[PDB]
Amino acid sequence: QVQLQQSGPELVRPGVSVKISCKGSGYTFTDYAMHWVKQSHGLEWIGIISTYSGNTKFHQKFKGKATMTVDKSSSTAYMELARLTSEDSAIYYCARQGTWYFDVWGAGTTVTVSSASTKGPSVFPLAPSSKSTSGGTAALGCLVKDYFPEPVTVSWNSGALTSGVHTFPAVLQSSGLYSLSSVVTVPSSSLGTQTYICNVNHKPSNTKVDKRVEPKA
Amino acid sequence: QIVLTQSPAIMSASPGEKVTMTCSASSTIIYIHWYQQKPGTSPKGWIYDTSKLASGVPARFSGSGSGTSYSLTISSMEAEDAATYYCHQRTSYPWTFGGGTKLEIKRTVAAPSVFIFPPSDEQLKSGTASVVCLLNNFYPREAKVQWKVDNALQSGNSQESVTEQDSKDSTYSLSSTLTLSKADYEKHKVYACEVTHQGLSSPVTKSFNRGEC
Repeated sequence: QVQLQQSGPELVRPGVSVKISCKGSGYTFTDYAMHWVKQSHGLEWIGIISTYSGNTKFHQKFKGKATMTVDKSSSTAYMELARLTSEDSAIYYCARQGTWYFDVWGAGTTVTVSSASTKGPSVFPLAPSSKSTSGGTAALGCLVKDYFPEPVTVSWNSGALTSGVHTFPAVLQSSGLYSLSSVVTVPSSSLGTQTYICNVNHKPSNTKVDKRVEPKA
Repeated sequence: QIVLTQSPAIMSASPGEKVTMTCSASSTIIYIHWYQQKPGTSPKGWIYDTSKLASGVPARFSGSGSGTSYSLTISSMEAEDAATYYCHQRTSYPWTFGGGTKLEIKRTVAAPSVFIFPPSDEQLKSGTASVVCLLNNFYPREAKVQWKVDNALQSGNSQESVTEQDSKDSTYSLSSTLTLSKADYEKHKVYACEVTHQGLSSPVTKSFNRGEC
């Protein structure tokens, strides 16, 4: 069905350059002009490219780096930012232009500008104990420590567990690496019987991890 | 480039209440448009041509204005309306968005359930010790977590993270990690996380003696 599908998280050294994709699926791609937007961390329009003609208009401030292509045969719009600085670290949205407003948006692509090498998390358990129970419900979780760059995604039991799950925003540590927490609250009676995985995916380092969170007396 | 100063930066309102939300352009524009962004998601069209409502948008919503001052209004607030709302001008180039108005659900104070997790067997093998303290399902967002190790206040070695307002109960959660070398960690006994919050008449302290399963 209708869906704008953007490239995954990118990490690029200062100075050099990066291109990101935005494939319109489920609909005639040429019928709709495609925009781009930069959520610095607040939206900021970058510009337009007509899937049909190929001409473009830009936010002044982005002339110099931002440049847009389309490949009609794959139904994919492309944006390229150049001379990359820390200012360019952000999430970049592609939003199809609808009749009356921006009507479909991509999930956005995360661009972290840094000369550093990718780094996949360590996953440590936050086991449920009496120190984590109240009213016959116990808290448990995973600690996704020391990765780079953002983002990681966490799920529980390959998506089958979703009530009671809190996945906290990542915190930047003093080392310059990220670390976040995902917890789920479950009934104390389920421990021992109903196992719990946390599934961590860090696409920039090609890291998948399942971690089983076992209780303690 | 036309600015779009939005106000208030942030506001709260409980179901049934009527909210109004401002957007000021710094030069006459034809129509101001409005987009909605909830945490985790991309923007969604909400109001176009300074009045018309996008597809799937409830009629509680309305927008008005002319010239250089526009408004958005929910007749009666509902749970699902808590979001950040951006105004937008497509009338002169470059197209620009306002700074946004963050709209949160107002509810009764609720105290945090406080939990403390020692460092895992696994992580202590790697020569580091992360102690995690969890403040689950509280309201309002203002909270204070102080770490005490053998009753010595800790400073500089902790970090915090706050979830956005829960969709079911409209509360926040918070996790804090006190990180220490295993050499430092093994030097001390009581690891405590002390929480101060409006739902508590005096601070709750949650602790564990090093090594008590």
